[PDB]
Amino acid sequence: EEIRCRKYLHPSSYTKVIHECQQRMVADHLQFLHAECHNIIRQEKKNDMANMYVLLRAVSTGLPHMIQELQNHIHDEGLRATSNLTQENMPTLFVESVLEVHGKFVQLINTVLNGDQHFMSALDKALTSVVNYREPKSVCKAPELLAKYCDNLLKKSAKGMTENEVEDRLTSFITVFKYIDDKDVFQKFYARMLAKRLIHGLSMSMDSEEAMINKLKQACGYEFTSKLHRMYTDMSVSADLNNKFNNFIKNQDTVIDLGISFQIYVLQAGAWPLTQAPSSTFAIPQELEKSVQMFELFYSQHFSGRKLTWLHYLCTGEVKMNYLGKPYVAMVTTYQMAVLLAFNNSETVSYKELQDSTQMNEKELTKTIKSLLDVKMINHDSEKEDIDAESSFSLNMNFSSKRTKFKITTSMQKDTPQEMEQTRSAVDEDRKMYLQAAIVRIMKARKVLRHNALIQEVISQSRARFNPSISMIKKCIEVLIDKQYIERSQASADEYSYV
Amino acid sequence: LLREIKNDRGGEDPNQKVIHGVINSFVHVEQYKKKFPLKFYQEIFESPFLTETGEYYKQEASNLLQESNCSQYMEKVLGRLKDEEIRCRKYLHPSSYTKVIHECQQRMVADHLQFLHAECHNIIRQEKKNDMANMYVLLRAVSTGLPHMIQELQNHIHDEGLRATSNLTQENMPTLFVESVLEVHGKFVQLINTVLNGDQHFMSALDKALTSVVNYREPKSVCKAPELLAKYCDNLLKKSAKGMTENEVE
Amino acid sequence: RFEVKKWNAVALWAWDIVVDNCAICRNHIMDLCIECQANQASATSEECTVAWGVCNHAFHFHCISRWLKTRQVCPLDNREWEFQKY
Ligand SMILES: [Zn+2]
Ligand SMILES: [Zn+2]
Ligand SMILES: [Zn+2]
Repeated sequence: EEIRCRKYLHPSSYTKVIHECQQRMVADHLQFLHAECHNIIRQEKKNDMANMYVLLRAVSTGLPHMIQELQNHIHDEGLRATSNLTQENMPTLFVESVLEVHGKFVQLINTVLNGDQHFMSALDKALTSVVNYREPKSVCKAPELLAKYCDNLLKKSAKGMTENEVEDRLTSFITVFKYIDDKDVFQKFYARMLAKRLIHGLSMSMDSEEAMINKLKQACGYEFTSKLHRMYTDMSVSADLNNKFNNFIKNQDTVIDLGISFQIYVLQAGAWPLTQAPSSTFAIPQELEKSVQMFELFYSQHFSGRKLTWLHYLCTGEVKMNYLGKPYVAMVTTYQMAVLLAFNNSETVSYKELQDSTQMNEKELTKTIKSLLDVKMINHDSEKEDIDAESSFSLNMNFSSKRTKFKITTSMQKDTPQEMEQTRSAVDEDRKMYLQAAIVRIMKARKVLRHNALIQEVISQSRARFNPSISMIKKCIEVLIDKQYIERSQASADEYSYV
Repeated sequence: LLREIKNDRGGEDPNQKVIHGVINSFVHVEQYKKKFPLKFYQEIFESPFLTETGEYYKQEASNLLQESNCSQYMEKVLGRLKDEEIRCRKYLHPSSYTKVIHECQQRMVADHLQFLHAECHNIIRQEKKNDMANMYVLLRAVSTGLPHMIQELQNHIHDEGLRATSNLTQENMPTLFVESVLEVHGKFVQLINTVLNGDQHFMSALDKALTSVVNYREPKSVCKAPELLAKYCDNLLKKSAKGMTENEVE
Repeated sequence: RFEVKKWNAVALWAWDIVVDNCAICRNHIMDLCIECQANQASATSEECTVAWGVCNHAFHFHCISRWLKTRQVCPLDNREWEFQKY
C-alpha cells in the first residue's frame, strides 16, 4: 500500500492512506492482536514480537497492552530466576541473576523490538519489583544482598579477583543497584562493611574503594557518598598523619620513647558509623598510657579544636608471649590485651581482679575471657568454665600454636545481627527526619493541604531514597504534634494546621 | 483556691469541678455588669493568681536549675509549660488562658536567658537536634530570645561551609565546590525544617552564612566562586563520556 | 613478661569548640595563653591580644602566631588565615 500510494498519489496523501489502511486492519481488530501479544511475549517469539510491535506502534492504543504484557513477562521471569537461591553464594548469585535477566531482556528489546523508551522503561519497572521482592511479613533482603556482594568482591580473598574483573563487575553492578529502591539501607550497610574493610586492612586496593564510591556517587550524587568519601579520605590521610606524629615525637626536646609502635587511624566522628555507645570505662594499660598521652598532646597541638574519642573495641595491638615459652606473637584487641597484661602480674587472676584493673563492664570482660579460652590461651581453675562471682582464671602454659604469628581476634566478620537491627533502626530514624523535613516544608509553604495530596507528594519526593510508609508518615506527624510544629484544621480533620 | 491549685501543681489531683465552679462564680456574678464584666474576676482572683504563679514558677525554675543540665532543664520547662497550659484550662476563665502562661514563660525561660543563651553554642554546634528543638520552642515565646540562637546557627553554618569547601582537589574543584555547598545547604535546610520549624529567621541565617562562605576571598586574591560555578556548567553541559543522561543534568 | 610490639589503634575526632575559648591552647580568650601562663606578672599581661580572622575565629595573638609559624591555615576550618582585628 505504501508503494502503490507512492506511485499513484500526491505526497500529501501518503500519511492519510497508510493511516486509513492501519486503522482498518490493526485498529479495528485490536482484540485479535491483544489476545496473541500475551502468547508471543510469554513464549518470546522473535519475528512475531517484532511484527506485532511494528503493527501496534502506529495505532494509538496499540503499545500499552503490549508494554504491560512485556513488563509482566519480565516480572515473572525475574521472580522465577531469583526464587530458589543457595544461601552459600546468595549475594553473588542474586546480582548475577538480575544481571542476566536485565541483559537478556535489554538485548531482546534492542534487537527484535526496535528498542523503545517505553519498553525499556517497562523492563526497568519490572526489574524494580523483581529486585525489591518484599517476602510476605519480611523485610527486603535486596539491599543487604547487594551490600554483601560489594563487600565480598572488594575484600581481600584467595579466591582470585583481578582488578579489571572487579572493575567491570562493579560497573555492571550499578545496573542492579539503581533498581534497589532501598538506598538508605544499602548506604548504611555499605558504610558498616566499608568501615571494617578500611580499618582492618581487608580492602584489596583503595583504588577499588575509591572507584566504587565514585560509581555510587555517579549513581546517586554527592550526598549518598558524602560520608563514604570521608570514610575513605580519613584512611588515605592516616598514613601522612602517622608520619606527622613520628616527626613530632622525633622532634621533641627530650627522647619521647613511646616504647612499642603506633599506627593510629584517627577518624571523623560524623562520617564513620562507629560510636562509643558500647562503652565500658576501659582502663588503658600502662604500656599504652604513655603513647595515648603523647598522641593526645600531638593532636591537641597539631589539630586544634578537636577531641578524640578513643575506640577500644577496634584497637588491635600485637603482644609477645615470651613468658609462656613464646611460640608466636598474638594479634589481639586491646580489650583482651588488658586482661593479658593483668595475667602478666601473676599466674592466677580473679574476675574481681580484672574488674578492678581493666575497669571493664561485665559483658565485655566475659566476652574477652570467652574469646581467650576459646583459643585456649588461658585456662579456668573452676570446672564451670563460665564466669562466676570469683571464677579464678589461671594461665594455660601447655597451649602452643602451630604458627610463628597467629591472630586470635575475629572482628572482621560475624556481622553481629544486633548491629543489623541497629542499622535498620538508624535507617528508620533518618527516614523519619526526612519525612519530618518534607512535611514541615510542605505545611509551611502551603499552610492548607489534605491527607491524600500530602501523602502522594511525600511518596513522589522521597522515592529517590526509599519507599515511604503511611505509618512512618503518621509517626512523624505525631512527633511534630509533640514538638508543636503542626496541627489539624478545625473545619475538617482531613486538612492540617501550622504554628 | 490558690492553695488548692498549687496542690494541683504539686502532683495531687483536687476537685476540678468545685475549683472551676468557684473560679467561674467570680465572673458569672458580674454578668449583668456590662461595663467591665471581668473586672471583679481580674481583681479578686486573676491578679493574686498571677502573682502566686509568678512567685511559684520563679522558685520552680530556681529549683530545676540547681539539679538539672540545660538539656534536661528545657525539657522540664516544656513539661511544666504544657502542664500549666492544661491546668489553666480546666480551672480558669478563657481570658486568663494566655496571661497565666505568659507568667509561666517569663519566669522559667525569659528570666534565665543568660542560662539558655550560653547553651545555644554547645547545642547548635553539636547538632543536638532534640535540645535544639526544645530551646527553639522555648526561646520563640520570649521576644529577645531567638536573635542569639539565629546568630549561633549562622556561625555554625558558616564554619561548616568553610570546612566543607576547603582543601578541595584541584582536579575536580568546580564540581566538588558546588556539591559541598549543596550538601551543607541540604543538611542545614533539613535541620531547620525538622528542628527549628523552618522559620524564615533561621533560613535567613542559613542564606547569610552560605553567602559568606561561597564568597570567601583568599588572602590577597579574588573570589573564585564565579569562575568555579561557570566551570561547573561548562563541564556539565559538555558532551562528557561519563553518562550524564539529560533528565539527570536537568 | 608480655612485651607489646604494636598498638594499631582507632580514635574518633570530633569538633570540641566551646564558647569563649582559644582553640590552640584550650584556654579562655580573655585569659592569657598557655605560653604566657609562666611569667604571668612579668609582662603587662596585655600583649596577649585577641586576634580575629576574617572567618570570625578568635584566638590569642601568641597562639595564632605560633600556629602560623608552621601551618598557614586556621585550625578550626582549615582555611587560610587573615588577621582583621586585634
Ligand atoms: Zn590561646
Ligand atoms: Zn601569651
Ligand atoms: Zn577559621
